[PDB]
Amino acid sequence: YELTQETGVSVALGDTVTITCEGDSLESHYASWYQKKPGQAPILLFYGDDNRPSGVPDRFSGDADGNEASLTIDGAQAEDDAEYYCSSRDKSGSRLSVFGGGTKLTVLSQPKAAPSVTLFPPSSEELQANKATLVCLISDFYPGAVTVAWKADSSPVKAGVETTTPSKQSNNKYAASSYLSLTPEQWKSHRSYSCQVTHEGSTVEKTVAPT
Amino acid sequence: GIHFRRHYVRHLPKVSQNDIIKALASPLINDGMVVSDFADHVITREQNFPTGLPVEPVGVAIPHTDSKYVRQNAISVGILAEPVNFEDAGGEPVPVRVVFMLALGNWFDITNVLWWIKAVIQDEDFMQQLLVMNDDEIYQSIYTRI
Amino acid sequence: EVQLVESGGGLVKPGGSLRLSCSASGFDFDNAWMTWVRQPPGKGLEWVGRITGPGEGWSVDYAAPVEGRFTISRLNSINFLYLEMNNLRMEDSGLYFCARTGKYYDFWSGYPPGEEYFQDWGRGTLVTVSSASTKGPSVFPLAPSSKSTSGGTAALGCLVKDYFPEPVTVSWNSGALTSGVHTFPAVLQSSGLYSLSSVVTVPSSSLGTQTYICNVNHKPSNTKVDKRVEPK
Repeated sequence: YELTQETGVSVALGDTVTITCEGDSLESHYASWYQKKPGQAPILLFYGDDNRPSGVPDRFSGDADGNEASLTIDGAQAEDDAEYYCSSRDKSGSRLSVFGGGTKLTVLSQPKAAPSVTLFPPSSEELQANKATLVCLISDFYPGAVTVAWKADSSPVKAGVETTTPSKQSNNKYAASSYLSLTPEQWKSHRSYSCQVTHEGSTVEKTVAPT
Repeated sequence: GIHFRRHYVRHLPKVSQNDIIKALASPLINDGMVVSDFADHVITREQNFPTGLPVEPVGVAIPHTDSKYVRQNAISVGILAEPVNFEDAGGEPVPVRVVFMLALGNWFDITNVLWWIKAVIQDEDFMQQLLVMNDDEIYQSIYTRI
Repeated sequence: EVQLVESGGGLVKPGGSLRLSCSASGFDFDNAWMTWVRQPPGKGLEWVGRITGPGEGWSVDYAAPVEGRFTISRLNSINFLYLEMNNLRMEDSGLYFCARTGKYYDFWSGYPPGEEYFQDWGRGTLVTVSSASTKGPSVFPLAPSSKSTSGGTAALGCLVKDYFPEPVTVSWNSGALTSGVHTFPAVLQSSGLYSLSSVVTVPSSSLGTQTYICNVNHKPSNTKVDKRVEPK
């Protein structure tokens, strides 16, 4: 095996960027390049000497020299934020193929977007099942970093909290969720619970009550 | 497999680009190495993806088609009396005297043979011999190569 | 475009066996080279193996980690590709893709046997290798609220709680409702069980009339839930 690539590269929106791939087999073989976004199948971008599949934008182009192959994006757009994989033979003359480890392209200077927050109280049905889950859904924010804190009345709670890492939506913004597990008795014995979302210095706080 | 008999080598008179394909296709029909209308498919692929190779001194063409029209790997070689024009494989009117018709259904054999062909046509000494040697000597020197 | 559909994924015990299938249409399947590729969770693509075509006598090549354990075959008459997996281990867990495979060789600069590239891909089927047991989800309604939404609209959803392994699928009104649907990535809880939520934004005025049902399918536990979500 073993083609190798940088773990991640950044690029200003509208700027040029180059992703590299290195390996002995590249001395003798061309690489092909794939874009991949989470939850979506890979897309072929480029292969061989100078071959670009018909639907791929013109700003993608590949080159090769020595033990190296490179994918250049000439004028990166938000939609180009993705993982890029190169592929080729594992050794010169080999009948096997291999992928590089992937390079994360992050496109910088995208417009800031504030999260929209939705908090759901536990359902009647869940309480009858002697369980209680508070659901805090966070969407449409950029960049993809937020912090979630929970309060019972005005006291902080960390026990029973589960929060996802943020993930890209199909619209190039991020979403996350946080779950607070309680007993029916805890849910019933406070005046309210709150989910507080912090994103770039700003916070949004939603509150719910057994009512 | 390889397969390359003595009657897979021939000279051609002062011929159309299309006619050359047929002339070389016929022995590959006579042994069931390819489908009945192999020459038909080869001709059509040439008009979209030309196989003329601009090399000095002897112009070379490598006509072929998709491997799905082959039944058993085979090569046919032709030596043209007068240079016949083949369109350039790179989009750029190449005067060809040697034709390597490839009826290979196996991809690894295709790439192996193309690699070997590249090395031979870059040897201006052996390329010359091909222009003077007869159907026996040409067949002999070529057959050795494995 | 062409269509590749993988299936067969699910939960298997370490040491166990599994067979994946891929259905193909839209191109010449009989003459196509076909490749299996996998992605372990949170990692990159990994080439698994490739089966060739009639000219190469259906020869198959395998990645070193799976050689001897996996078997790739094809049934051309019905356009199916298979991956048979024996003695599975935890490191075999992940999303398995099948891909239509093109072959490239540049005459002047190339070296045998050229290169293979992957022109079309399926969406993948998820394989989880684990000794943990299957648990079906409890599905709970998240009653509509218009507090956080645009004027005139309301958000309602379903909480899909405590299942294993991934994945679950969620649709609304059997797929008749798709616009305004947002199904969130699952959280992996400390219990080792997953939970996710799906919401849909609807016109407030429609709350009285139209019924809203989330359809939750968890194939590994053979469980389907159709949960009605009503005010309030």
